[PDB]
Amino acid sequence: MASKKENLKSLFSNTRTRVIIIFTAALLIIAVVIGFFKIRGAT
Amino acid sequence: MASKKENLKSLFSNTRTRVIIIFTAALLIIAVVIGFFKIRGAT
Amino acid sequence: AYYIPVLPYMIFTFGSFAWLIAVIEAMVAAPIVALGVTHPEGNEAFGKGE
Amino acid sequence: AYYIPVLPYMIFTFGSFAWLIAVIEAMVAAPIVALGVTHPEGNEAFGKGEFAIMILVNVFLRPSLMIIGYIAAIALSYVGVWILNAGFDHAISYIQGYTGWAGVYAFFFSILIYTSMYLIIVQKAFTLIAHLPDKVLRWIG
Amino acid sequence: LSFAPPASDLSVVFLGNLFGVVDGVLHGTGSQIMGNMFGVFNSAVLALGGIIIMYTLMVSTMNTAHEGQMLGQKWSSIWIPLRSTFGLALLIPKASGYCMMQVFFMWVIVQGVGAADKIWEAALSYL
Amino acid sequence: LSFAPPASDLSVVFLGNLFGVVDGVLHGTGSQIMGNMFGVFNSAVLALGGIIIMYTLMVSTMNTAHEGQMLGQKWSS
Repeated sequence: MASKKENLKSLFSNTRTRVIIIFTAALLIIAVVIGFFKIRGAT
Repeated sequence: MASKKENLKSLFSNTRTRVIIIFTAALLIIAVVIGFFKIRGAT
Repeated sequence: AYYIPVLPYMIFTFGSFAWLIAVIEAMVAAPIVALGVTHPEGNEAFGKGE
Repeated sequence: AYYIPVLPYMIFTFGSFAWLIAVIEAMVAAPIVALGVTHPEGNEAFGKGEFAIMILVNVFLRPSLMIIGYIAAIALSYVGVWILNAGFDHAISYIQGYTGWAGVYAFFFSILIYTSMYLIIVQKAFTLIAHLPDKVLRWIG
Repeated sequence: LSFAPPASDLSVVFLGNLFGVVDGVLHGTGSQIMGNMFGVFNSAVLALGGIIIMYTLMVSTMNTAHEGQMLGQKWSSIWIPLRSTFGLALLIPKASGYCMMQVFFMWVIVQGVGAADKIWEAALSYL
Repeated sequence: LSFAPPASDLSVVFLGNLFGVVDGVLHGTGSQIMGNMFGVFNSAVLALGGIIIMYTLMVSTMNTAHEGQMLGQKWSS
């Protein structure tokens, strides 16, 4: 019927929600990556 | 509405509520037993 | 003849240093509020910008 | 020559003591929070989670922000004495009738102000060491 | 990412000099009155907390009896067992006299110490 | 007239003397310890805030999974 897994599949099935979520995740990961590079360079 | 004793009896009679309640009471009694043992041993 | 002519100078310097501490505090605060852009909480379009 | 070179050490040691007292306070608070975990109130995984998060972030950000204030006040002391040097010579000019003894003691008084300002000046910047953290906690919550 | 503070730092040295031994976060040994004092405090607060959960159980069942609904509505009955067992586990003092979340808080303390060490190290390296 | 403090003012002189150089608003350099200072602070706050955004992200997804809507309600798409 309806559960958390079905909700996750429904959110990932929609193309527009999927692409915006993936883009925001990409920005987040590149943010943490540049932060890691800066911190490593500091030390 | 019915008396509180009827509601208490109905809550106890349900098997799954009964098992969670007895299990949690067991955890509580074990916790207080451990606390009592520690405060007696430390002194 | 001595304390009165110079006291306002002291008070103004201490006030301007309160201002300097405040601007340093705001400079330290800026990253937090710029970080608050992500959260859409509230009716405001700035997130947590009060 | 004596109080100024050591005053940062005094203020930083007292700030670190405040930090240590905060560590003791949070260490004492931790069993209260884990007791709050076992509340039958609601279904949240934190219970009274405002306390836990607030105290945790406080003690976590206290040392970094103390270092923040330390370096900030190190930078502030020089700009402060430079403010003082820029302002003093003209602020005292008309005070320097002012003949004879009045001229002599005047010099005294101006000196009695100069270092006096100095003694306040850096000190205020160093209260900035204890000013950043708590006020920062007012921002997050 | 994350950082353990350098070995030679005096902050964690004095931290463990005060608190004695904390399992898995520090290896130094000091005045151990702290450890067993906090352990006995944990046991006492555990006993009073058990009394308090018993009282909260009475008031919760009294409130639910006012509704007359089965399974209760003020609490989700599937979360209660895991919540209770996790909270009880986090209040169990070990042989050293500390609970799990005391170790958690000490870990947060040393992590903040390491972050401050990063900031100070960057400042001094620039200097 | 436009808000433009004069050239000879020492307010901005000491401000830039303290904060080093900020691109486009101040000209001149001083003790640039504040520079790397704010840079490393920005990096650390960026990393911690990123962790916070992922945390609140799974909170929002768990909240919207209970309701059944898309990307929550307060959070838009």
